[PDB]
Amino acid sequence: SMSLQVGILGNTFANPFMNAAGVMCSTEEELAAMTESTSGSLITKSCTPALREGNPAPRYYTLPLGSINSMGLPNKGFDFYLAYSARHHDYSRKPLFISISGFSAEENAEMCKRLAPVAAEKGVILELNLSCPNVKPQVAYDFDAMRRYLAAISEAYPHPFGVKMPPYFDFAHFDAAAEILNQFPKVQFITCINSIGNGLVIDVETESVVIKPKQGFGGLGGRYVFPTALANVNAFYRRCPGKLIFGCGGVYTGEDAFLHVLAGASMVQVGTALHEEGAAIFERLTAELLDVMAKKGYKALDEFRGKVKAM
Amino acid sequence: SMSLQVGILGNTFANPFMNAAGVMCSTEEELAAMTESTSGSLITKSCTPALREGNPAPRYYTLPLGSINSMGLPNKGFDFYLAYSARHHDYSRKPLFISISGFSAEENAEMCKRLAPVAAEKGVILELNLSCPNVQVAYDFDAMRRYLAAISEAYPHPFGVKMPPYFDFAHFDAAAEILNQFPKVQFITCINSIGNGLVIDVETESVVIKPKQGFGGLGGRYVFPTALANVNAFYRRCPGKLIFGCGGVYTGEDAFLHVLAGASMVQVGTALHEEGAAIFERLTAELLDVMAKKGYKALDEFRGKVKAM
Ligand SMILES: Cc1cc2nc3c(=O)[nH]c(=O)nc-3n(C[C@H](O)[C@H](O)[C@H](O)COP(=O)(O)O)c2cc1C
Ligand SMILES: Cc1cc2nc3c(=O)[nH]c(=O)nc-3n(C[C@H](O)[C@H](O)[C@H](O)COP(=O)(O)O)c2cc1C
Ligand SMILES: O=C(O)c1cc(=O)[nH]c(=O)[nH]1
Ligand SMILES: O=C(O)c1cc(=O)[nH]c(=O)[nH]1
Repeated sequence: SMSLQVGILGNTFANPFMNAAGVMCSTEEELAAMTESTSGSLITKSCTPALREGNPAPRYYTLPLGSINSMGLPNKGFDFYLAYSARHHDYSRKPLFISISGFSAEENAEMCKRLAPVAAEKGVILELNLSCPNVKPQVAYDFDAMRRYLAAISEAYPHPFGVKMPPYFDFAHFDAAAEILNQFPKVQFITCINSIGNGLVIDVETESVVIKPKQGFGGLGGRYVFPTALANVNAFYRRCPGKLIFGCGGVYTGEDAFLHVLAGASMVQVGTALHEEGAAIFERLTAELLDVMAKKGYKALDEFRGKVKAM
Repeated sequence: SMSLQVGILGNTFANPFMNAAGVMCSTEEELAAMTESTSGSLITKSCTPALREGNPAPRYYTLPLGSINSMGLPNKGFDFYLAYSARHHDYSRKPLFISISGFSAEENAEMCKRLAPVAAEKGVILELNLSCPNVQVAYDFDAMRRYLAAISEAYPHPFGVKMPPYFDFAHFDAAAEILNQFPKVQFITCINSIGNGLVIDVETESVVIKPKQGFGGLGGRYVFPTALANVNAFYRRCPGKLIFGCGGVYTGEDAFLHVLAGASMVQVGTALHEEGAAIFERLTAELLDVMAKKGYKALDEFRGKVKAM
């Protein structure tokens, strides 16, 4: 009688889980692995108009409670991911998201013009990255830029799309960002959050930073970011009730996923933990979330989505 | 041969450890325990012109990786901490910092005026809280410039600033550019809690603290990489000032990393709340241990010497 199904965006998802953009989604072999997994969906690596090798290595490092990265958007180029969406993805398995991360509003609109007919025919769904912190400061920490990008994309792209947001840390920013997003009818989902930007890890033995780019500063993922991610999910759930919220950050167990959904998440994305465990993690996360709901008597996610209680 | 001593602000500190403002420093008894502890120094609860009861409880919550709090600046009032600094603190034990967190520039100035006689006579050192997130001036640069100007005109002594965490180099540069205009700012404390996190309990399906719909500042293991980044960012950009590190310290190795990033003093919040003042005995031993394994004899030998990667 229990169900993890999600019915949103004109699609049915078997469960709310998917990878986070950037993790296990850059090559055809990785995307096929995601498609073969039990995840409810998948999303491509954020892509640019041209292929990128990304930053010098080491550019990822495992931390005691998570991860730090300055990948620098290594990706096979937009044409590769468009071809994947248009020709290779098995949509009978699960819906597909494509993440784009052009370096200007014009670069993104040019990609969207070419994505539009493929999205129309095949059903791939756009997620626009406004929060890459490792290349070009983050568009979503500049509200005038943010508004410019959304205007340019909406003019260039006929379909609804979503946005990948950086974490904010005060209600003035939650309100300011929500005010802009609610003014764009095509923004139909908000993904909270990208990594916490520009953390720093130093090794005791070497006395040296652990990644090479940008003097060691890089984005934090994993358990470090979970309370921030929940806060952002719930702040935008409250302020943007006309849009869906996707939760991303710190998900290692079905209990973590349960809390994202209680904060308001429709879909739940998995980044650092998926890098560590591989795509069988989705078998564990569905079983664990179903165990949480069984002990509480819940039969469907809408029985508790967004229903976090106050004291 | 080895020493944890830190010579700054014209004082010799026995070691770099101290409580973080707000932890174990609100009552006469807590201040005494901190003075009796082996800490190199101590700092008072951020105080306000009048007494404050603070937010409705529960307003602190222990987490497995740290803490979330929405205290609400509960404090005995500035007069109490000034009287403590004036008469009751044994300065022969260790130096004393006083934290002030007035709700405007004029409130902070008038407090500083009343504090300046006591600073001069007794040597208490001011830390100006620009980053309280539970009732942040340092997230608005125009306001932070105006606070520092008002303080510098009203206060004839050096002081320091407690900074919120920043998350990109544009904000690091802008904050440093402002701080570097004010020579009376002789130290910068990085960081205050990461603001407006949210924790929910699986069993109750409810937020775990009562104020502000459950949103509050994060401390402890969550914040350590952000704390190190902020310490090092301001160490690089403010070479003419001292950096105090605060954030995620549970062990001597944690303190060692803060010093490599640039910290002169190392403040302890969440771990001290959990462990009590005996933590400073463990922390000095552990840091001396790391130094001994590496042949270091003084903190000046590796403060800020993090290598590239
Ligand atoms: C190695 C790595 C690469 C990433 N690449 C992207 C990316 O291309 N686009 C994006 O929107 N986020 C990217 N992210 C951020 C993740 O999507 C996610 O927002 C963040 O890691 C928090 O989730 P987590 O705690 O499960 O790791 C990347 C994260 C990592 C660790
Ligand atoms: C219960 C509690 C009360 C605090 N009160 C203050 C305060 O009054 N003034 C201040 O500048 N910081 C205050 N802080 C922030 C701490 O000084 C410190 O910046 C933060 O907890 C991060 O350090 P940690 O990871 O070791 O806890 C408080 C933190 C906690 C947990
Ligand atoms: O490619 C990357 O460096 C990257 C992009 C992004 O959006 N987020 C992240 O953490 N890393
Ligand atoms: O009193 C508080 O709520 C408080 C103040 C402050 O500056 N930082 C913090 O975490 N809590």
